[PDB]
Amino acid sequence: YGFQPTNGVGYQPYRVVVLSFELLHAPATVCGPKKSTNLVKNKCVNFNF
Amino acid sequence: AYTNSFTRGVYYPDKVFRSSVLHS
Repeated sequence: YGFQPTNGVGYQPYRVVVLSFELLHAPATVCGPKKSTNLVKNKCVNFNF
Repeated sequence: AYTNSFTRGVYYPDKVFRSSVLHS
């Protein structure tokens, strides 16, 4: 590419980042923002592990 | 030389516990 500053859009350089989330078969890894914790048992509950 | 394995080279395909279950 011979990029030059006086190029019409669609010929100017764009930077690209491709994030690819993969899930092999480990025990866990990075995620979003943690919240709360605790741990209830013996009661119908709505859980996220 | 060459030799014959008999029943060798079986590994757990992954995590996940499991019991009596002829799993394929």
